[PDB]
Amino acid sequence: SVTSKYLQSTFSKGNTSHIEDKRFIHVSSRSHITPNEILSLKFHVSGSSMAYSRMDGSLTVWFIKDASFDKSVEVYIPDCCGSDKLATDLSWNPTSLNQIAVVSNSSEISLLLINEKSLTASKLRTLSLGSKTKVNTCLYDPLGNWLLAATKSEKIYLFDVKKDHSSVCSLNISDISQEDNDVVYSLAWSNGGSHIFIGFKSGYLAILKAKHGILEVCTKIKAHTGPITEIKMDPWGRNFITGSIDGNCYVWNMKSLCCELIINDLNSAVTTLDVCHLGKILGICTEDEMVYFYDLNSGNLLHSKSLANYKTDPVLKFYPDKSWYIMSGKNDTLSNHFVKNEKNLITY
Amino acid sequence: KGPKELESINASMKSDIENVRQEVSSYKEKWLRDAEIFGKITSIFKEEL
Amino acid sequence: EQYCAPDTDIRGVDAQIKNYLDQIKMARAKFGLENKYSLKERLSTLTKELNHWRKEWDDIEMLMFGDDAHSMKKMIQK
Repeated sequence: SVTSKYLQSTFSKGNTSHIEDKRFIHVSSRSHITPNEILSLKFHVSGSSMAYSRMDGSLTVWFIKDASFDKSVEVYIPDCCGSDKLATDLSWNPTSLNQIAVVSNSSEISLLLINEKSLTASKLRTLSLGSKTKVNTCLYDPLGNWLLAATKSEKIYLFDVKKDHSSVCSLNISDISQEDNDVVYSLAWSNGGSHIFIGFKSGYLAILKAKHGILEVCTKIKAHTGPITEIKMDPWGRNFITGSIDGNCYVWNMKSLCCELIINDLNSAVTTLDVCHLGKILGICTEDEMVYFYDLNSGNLLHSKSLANYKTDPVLKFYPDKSWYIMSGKNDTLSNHFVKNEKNLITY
Repeated sequence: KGPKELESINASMKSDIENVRQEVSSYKEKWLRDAEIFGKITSIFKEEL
Repeated sequence: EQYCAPDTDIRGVDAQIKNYLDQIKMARAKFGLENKYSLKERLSTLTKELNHWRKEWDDIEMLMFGDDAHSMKKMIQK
């Protein structure tokens, strides 16, 4: 019951700060409009940086140095990756401390090294592929050993990041799916780059081996009856969580690959999910503008809330180095959460 | 910090400096060759302009 | 383990413990002092030079791409 009180305190009068971004001051001036979006938001591994990209085209990055974003510098940058094209996915390159990979639904993958002394985001390199190929998702092996780029259909590329991003291998999606017109919806890496978990739209789930740089199909299981939205992994490495649009959220055992626990209070589709860095609490953002916080070990609801028709598409992410979580606010504005006197659950 | 981790990170920094020097020399040679070719081509353009 | 030995005396073993401790401190401090200064300076300088050289190479590649685009421009001219 300690975790329930902790979450309640994290939802209190204080212990909360508004992330002061461009959209925040925009709403402050125009309220005291059509909300663009938040395409994606992804931390650095060491828990001391953050990056995200709205629909306008501008990607913000913060260098966390304070709790309530007091002394946190902010490198705002205009619509990068072209003037017409906007960013859709980014990976933070766990190898170094500054590099970033960004994709813009085009045939060009941009590698930019963000600098913190100035506000200059200088394009370091651009990678290109076949002219028709339209990739939109990039990922980094959590050891910084492989890079993955995926299309909505009929292309999957793996580069070796060590040897100057030499194109290592590729694969046609129709060889992985073997169904009628499947479109990969979400990808994820295993803890320590050894396997790639892919969730198609027709419902299937595939596990590809990427040991020595040669992709191969290990297995395919008919997990869900609708498109798979998100795929997350437990940090301790014992189970991986699958959330779908048919209203189900399962947790699969890693050693044996069989369903072990099911979330049953759900009655709506899932838009995203996330699990804390301690592998203890599981946050589900359903489609009825509502968030839930479940317990991983037992599987019973321990906290609920209600978005109340503010920023229809929400986002949730748990810090990789503290028990804090960034959650969307009212009008596409981010809202930090903490307790200001508890860095981790154990200290509580 | 501990002595084992100290020696480990020292060896890692040494290897990183070595690899960085090697890659920097390689990239410098490549950029020099490409810039030489580009200047050989652009000599006529500069003479015309 | 030499403490609970049958014939050994305590004072000599305590002295050996003192010597071991001093050796550990000395080795750790020497390695740390060597690792910090010179390695940090050299790594920073080499990193800056490598970034500059990679930027120059990317500029040369951009010039080659510009020549390739000028080819298509001259083709459109016809």
